[PDB]
Amino acid sequence: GSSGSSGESYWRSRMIDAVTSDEDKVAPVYKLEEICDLLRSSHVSIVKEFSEFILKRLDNKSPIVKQKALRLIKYAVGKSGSEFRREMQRNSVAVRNLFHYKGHPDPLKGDALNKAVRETAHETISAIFSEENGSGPSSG
Repeated sequence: GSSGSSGESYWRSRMIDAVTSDEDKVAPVYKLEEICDLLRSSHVSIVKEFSEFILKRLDNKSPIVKQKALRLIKYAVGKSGSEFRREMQRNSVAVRNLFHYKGHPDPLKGDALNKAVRETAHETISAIFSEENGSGPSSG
């Protein structure tokens, strides 16, 4: 239009970083939903941008950073829109690649940091390839 495809920003990455930061502590929900808010408020050219910042977090070298994305993703997948859900489907392999993540143990937390990744990825795929009212007739 006036504004068009012309609509990138660097700041949107900072929101994903804020909720994926490198500590044994977790982000509150309200910081997650801000990302979900922007993507509804924003065009496809912005979903593209955002989705990569979220996805490339599974490609990041820490237990924590990954698990944090796996709490964020599903929450936004079931809120944002058509564009965003399929952009997660384009890049879902990275999440899937964590179903059996291990890496190395902690002196106190033991396996818990890496295990927290390894389970949460399943729930994430349960949202990436969610179906519109797709349970109900499911049994077991």
